[PDB]
Amino acid sequence: NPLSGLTHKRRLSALGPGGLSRERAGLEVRDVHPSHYGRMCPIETPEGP
Amino acid sequence: RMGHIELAAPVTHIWYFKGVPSRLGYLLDLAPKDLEKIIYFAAYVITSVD
Amino acid sequence: QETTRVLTDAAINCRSDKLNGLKENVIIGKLIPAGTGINRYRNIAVQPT
Amino acid sequence: EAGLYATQLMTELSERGEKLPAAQRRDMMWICRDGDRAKNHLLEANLRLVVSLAKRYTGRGMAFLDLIQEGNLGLIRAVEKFDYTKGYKFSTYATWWIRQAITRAMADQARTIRIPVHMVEVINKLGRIQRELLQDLGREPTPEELAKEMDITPEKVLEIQQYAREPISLDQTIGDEGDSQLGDFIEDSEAVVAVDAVSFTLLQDQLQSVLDTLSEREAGVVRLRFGLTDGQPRTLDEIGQVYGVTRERIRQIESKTMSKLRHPSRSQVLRDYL
Amino acid sequence: LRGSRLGAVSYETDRNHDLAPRQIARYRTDNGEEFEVPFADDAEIPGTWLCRNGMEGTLIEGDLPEPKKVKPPRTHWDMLLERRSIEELEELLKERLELIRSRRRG
DNA sequence: GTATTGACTTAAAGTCTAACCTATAGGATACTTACGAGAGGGACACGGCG
DNA sequence: CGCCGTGTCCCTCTCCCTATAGGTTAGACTTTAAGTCAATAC
Repeated sequence: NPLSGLTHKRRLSALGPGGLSRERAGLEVRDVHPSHYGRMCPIETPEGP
Repeated sequence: RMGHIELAAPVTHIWYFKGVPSRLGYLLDLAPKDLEKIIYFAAYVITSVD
Repeated sequence: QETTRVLTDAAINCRSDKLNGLKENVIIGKLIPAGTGINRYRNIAVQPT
Repeated sequence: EAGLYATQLMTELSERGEKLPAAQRRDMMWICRDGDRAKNHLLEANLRLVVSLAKRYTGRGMAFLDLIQEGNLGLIRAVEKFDYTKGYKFSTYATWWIRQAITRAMADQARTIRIPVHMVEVINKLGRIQRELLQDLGREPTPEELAKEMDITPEKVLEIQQYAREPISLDQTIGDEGDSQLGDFIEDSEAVVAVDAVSFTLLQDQLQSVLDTLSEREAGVVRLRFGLTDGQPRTLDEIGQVYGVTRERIRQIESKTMSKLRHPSRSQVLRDYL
Repeated sequence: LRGSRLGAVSYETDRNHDLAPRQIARYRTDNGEEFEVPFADDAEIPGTWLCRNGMEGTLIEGDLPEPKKVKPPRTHWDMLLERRSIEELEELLKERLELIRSRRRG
């Protein structure tokens, strides 16, 4: 849908070349630091791994 | 059906040299830090002294 | 688990498997020694009364 | 050179030859061993030269130490054919052999499917030409223009482009990432499809039945002609030899038996197989 | 993503009830190894055979045709010979001989 | 309709010759060192007691 | 002077071009197995 086209862009991904992978990913990076307020939505994240 | 390669020089198996604890090391009472110097052509050994 | 070390020290010991658990009987594809696989039930002679 | 002459001369004098004087014998033994000593010394001296020439051919095709060793082999060949009477530094002559040996071993020992050296050379020349045209002309070289510059036919260029293709591994990406080995997504056309076997056996039994419902010995002549029991067809000479008859009668029998099997009762239980 | 082994499977049915008769030959290497090869009956027997070991073996039957193997392709001596002369090399051998003489006894 | 022989023509093949691949060699001024945790086990250092 | 525990750290497992010589194949010629017809007798 057009919304998925809009939301695939404007997406922040912490994994990739130069970033941590999912096996290297700890639990403390996956939380919501109180500095996310207004800079990154704490609701919308993929539900899988 | 399998094949085989006749090596022109003897070679050592890796599982019995590198995997800790080294089995060549325990069989021959040699340190792996020194066994590596032997089998990779970095240091001599004496096979017989009279 | 730890396939390399188990394999190499078993090769040194020349340890002969006897094929009597529920896993080594699954690996080689023959009938497992549990449930309907044991000789008490696998060798039933059935004739009309 | 003196040591090599000396070993030649002992070999000549060993056969049918001389009870040599002790001092002369001992000292050209010394000369013969010293020739090998001096040789060995020269190779040790110029191994670093071999490394220096092989350092620039890395990054493609082969490993580094393999190239080192082929350079070393070329160095043995160069010290085998070195002449000093021409008064030249050894490196000038030796570089020739080193580069030749390295490029040869690169050519015929760097592909899983071995392409012979002439086709490697034409592939390398085509690649260089298309590379320089990409860099200079900018516009991507079209195959026929590559043939024009290449002074060969476009179909030869297409065959060269086909031959250059190198094999991927079966243990790479599933489609994009290496989650599953690619060899777990390739079908097997050379495999029993398990309906062909049972269908083929049923065809066998039905064809045997329809052949049995035919006439006696003439259905069997058809069976021999198409080789349903022997595995080889054999010709009218052999059918006549085993039966004691001629060949025109065999062909008439073939046509007569063949006419009936086109009629539907025999064909209806056989048509669906084709 | 289809694939093939560059081979073909024939859906033929085993016919062990009759096969073409097969003869058996015994080949021998130089180091006392014996090998049995079931060769075809209506076929020629090559006395020199590449056996299961990998080296060339000959038939235990006595034929010995001796295929006249090739001389060594080129030696260091051949390569020096073509670029110099015999008397030049003899002069160099004399030079080294008198050199080690003058070294030893003075 | 079913049993033949005698010509009568026809498509499919062993062998000689030519070109197009293929294994192989060779090619001199002088150049000489690349570019997360979590647990268990083994080896090396350092200090304590008889 | 002579050997033994504790500690720390490293490592491993889990989730160019030329010249020669020789082998290969493709292509055509003559032979042979093969398909065909015509007359005939029972």
